[PDB]
Amino acid sequence: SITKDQIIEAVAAMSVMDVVELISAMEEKFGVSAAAA
Amino acid sequence: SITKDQIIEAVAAMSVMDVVELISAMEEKFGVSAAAA
Repeated sequence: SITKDQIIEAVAAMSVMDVVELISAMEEKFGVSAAAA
Repeated sequence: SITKDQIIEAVAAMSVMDVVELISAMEEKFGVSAAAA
């Protein structure tokens, strides 16, 4: 059960800070940081 | 091994579209909409 929603609840499982790091990683990885960074 | 990094490769494992829906999901859920943010 690896649904998109299932992932949502994952982000709502950790702290905001922990999510900042996650998103930050993707930002650099996928190099898609062009939206009010 | 539910590490942040492990999740990174997860977002790079799915299709762009699937990722679009995801991002869009959280966007609404967490309502993190700050004028194109």
